Amino acid sequence: LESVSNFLKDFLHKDRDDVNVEIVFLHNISPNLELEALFKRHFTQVEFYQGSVLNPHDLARVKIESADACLILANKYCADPDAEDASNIMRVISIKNYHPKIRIITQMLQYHNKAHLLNIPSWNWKEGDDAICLAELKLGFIAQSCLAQGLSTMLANLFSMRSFIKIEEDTWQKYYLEGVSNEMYTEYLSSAFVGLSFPTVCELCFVKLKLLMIAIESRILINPGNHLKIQEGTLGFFIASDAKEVKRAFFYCKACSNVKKYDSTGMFHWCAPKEIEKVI
Amino acid sequence: ELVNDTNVQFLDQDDDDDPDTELYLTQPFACGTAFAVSVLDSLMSATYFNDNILTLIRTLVTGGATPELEALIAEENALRGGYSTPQTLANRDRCRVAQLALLDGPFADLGDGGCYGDLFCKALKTYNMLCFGIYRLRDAHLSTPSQCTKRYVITNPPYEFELVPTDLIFCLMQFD
Amino acid sequence: LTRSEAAMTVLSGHVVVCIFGDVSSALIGLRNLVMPLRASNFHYHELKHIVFVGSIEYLKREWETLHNFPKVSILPGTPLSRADLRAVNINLCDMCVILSANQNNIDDTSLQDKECILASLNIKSMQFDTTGVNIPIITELVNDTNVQFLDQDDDDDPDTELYLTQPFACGTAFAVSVLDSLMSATYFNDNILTLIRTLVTGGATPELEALIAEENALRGGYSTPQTLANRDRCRVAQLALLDGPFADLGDGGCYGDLFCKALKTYNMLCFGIYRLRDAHLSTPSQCTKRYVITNPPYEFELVPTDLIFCLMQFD
Ligand SMILES: [Ca+2]
Ligand SMILES: [Ca+2]
Ligand SMILES: [Ca+2]
Repeated sequence: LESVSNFLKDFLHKDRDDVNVEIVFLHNISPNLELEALFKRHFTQVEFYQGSVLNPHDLARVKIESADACLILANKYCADPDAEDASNIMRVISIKNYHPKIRIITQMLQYHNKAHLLNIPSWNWKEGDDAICLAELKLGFIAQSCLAQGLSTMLANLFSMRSFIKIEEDTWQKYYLEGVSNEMYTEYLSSAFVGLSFPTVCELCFVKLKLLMIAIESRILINPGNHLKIQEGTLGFFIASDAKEVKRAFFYCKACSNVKKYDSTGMFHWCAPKEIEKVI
Repeated sequence: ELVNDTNVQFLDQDDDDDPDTELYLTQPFACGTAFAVSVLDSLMSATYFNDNILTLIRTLVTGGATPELEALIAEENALRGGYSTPQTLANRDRCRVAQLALLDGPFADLGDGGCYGDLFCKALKTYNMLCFGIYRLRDAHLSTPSQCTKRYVITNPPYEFELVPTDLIFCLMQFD
Repeated sequence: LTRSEAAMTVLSGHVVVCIFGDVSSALIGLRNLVMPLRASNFHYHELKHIVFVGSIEYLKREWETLHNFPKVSILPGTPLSRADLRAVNINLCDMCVILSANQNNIDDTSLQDKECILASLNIKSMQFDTTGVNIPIITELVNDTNVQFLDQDDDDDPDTELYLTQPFACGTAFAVSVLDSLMSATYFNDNILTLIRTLVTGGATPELEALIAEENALRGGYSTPQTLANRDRCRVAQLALLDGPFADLGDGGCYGDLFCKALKTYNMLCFGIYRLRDAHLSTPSQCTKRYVITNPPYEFELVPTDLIFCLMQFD
């Protein structure tokens, strides 16, 4: 109940789409008590099958060869995080051993274990396989909040699917819920924007068609400088109330040196390894 | 960091508590003083429907680590330092997230009841700032003064939105 | 050794023994791995160097069982870290052996073999200035069903007996359960256990059992003509059929003729071949994996790429 409820209420959200998906859970332990009530509430697009994802007959029972993706959820409160991650990598290799082409999304408790996931020969993030590392993202949201307090709650609100709740009173919740109503979305930039510089198209999309644009695919660039200009076929990252509002980012024409200071890549600062007695 | 998100009710005493309330509605979460791993549960669904989201969030949050760093750390398990070069230095030229006080010289001219859209447009053209929200004092809309210094988060305000002089601006700013 | 010392210590043709283990874990019994590799059957230049990679806290409380053997080394580390395996030149070894002491401390059929499977995948997936998939590995499995996760270019079904599976047929997986049938085999014929022990242990005889029973350590002695006479016994070997004396017949020729000439000229008594998994197929393939043919019939056909299992005399 504690692992799937927050997931279901966002996957099956009222504002999501006209077409449904998912419907398949499998787990070795039966859904006792309240969990089954939660399945009843969603019975028209949720089904549970008792089984273990290590057994290829159970993978056949839930028709893995036909699934769009497989989602692996972690025991966030386990006594041995590396045991959980090794277990979930065992689940990943079971699934990939059964079927090369299924897309996999998995929760990882500790960062270093993500390396193991890359050893599997049929895994490729270029095709949308990826791992959500909870320690990495938790401590990162906190770290960015040390630079700008409140940023963790901003980022956390950009994923969860939320409507615009209207509030008639003047309390802080009114303005807050207005801000909560949007999500991070993405769309390909209309050819009308090609050949000219990123700040100008941010200004255009914000002013004229009310979209806030954060980043572009020059692999993945947040807020790139005025020297950089839009190539054809580029993908933009937008903050917006609903996905349908972002499509006018496409449907548009004229509508109206001797010392080591850094890591080997230059991405992070670095220094020689200190004994702990030097820093205590 | 909270292990159990219901315990959020004990962090503040000048607020209203009810255990049926979702965490995101509560005052210490809206202010960004509480965080719980459960708010990442919906990142599963968000990542299924759009694989680009996890990419953006990782580059925005990790400091910008790319697959080359993942490979280097996977091989060596420690961050290996290196001598600087023009390409090494080129990798520094990316944006960092920042908070700006609206009382500062370049923007106090407009943090007087003025317009968030105008602030966005001038900061974008003159400094490439791309400010994406404000951090607003919890009582600043009230007519009475207050001693409360607590602030809460407004993401992507509309163009016409009104700027009180005490506000803080979330923004992305270039290297120098 | 530390990783820098190992990296400058040029190792090749060696044996790397990756051990998952812990201060409190059950003792593996590593003397029995080292002794067959230290039979007087080999010349001192012929002995393969042995490197243990693992917890020194585990290895310390076993060292006194094997400290009387030459060409043995320890790297304190983990089989899961690329840096350690690069330091011990994993791409140049003759064998990588993967073992776990932690077989009994948790029972869930998944949790029994996690580390060994991850280690084998970690080695396979490496790159060297070749990829690591060509490295010879043998993995001990606690639960034989987990064999299905060791290879990905094969067909899996849990109802399959272990001996039918590809990594077992290739000799890259081993499980204690394959010794269950040694009970029955020994009941019906007491000579089998005798032969297998002399073939497998390095040839230990009851005098060694008595000496070890009394002293619990292998006591060294000064050499004599009789001491040296005990060296003149056969050792098991693999021969590449591309070698000068036999490439004349490894061209589509006859296994029986190969047997007969190698037996008369060298007393070789070759008892099987190790055949590339795709060598019967018409198309070329990049797969270097081999599987075992025991006692082929006289008329059996010899492809030039084959390896010969044989027994060869001392010199
Ligand atoms: Ca939202
Ligand atoms: Ca309270
Ligand atoms: Ca397999």
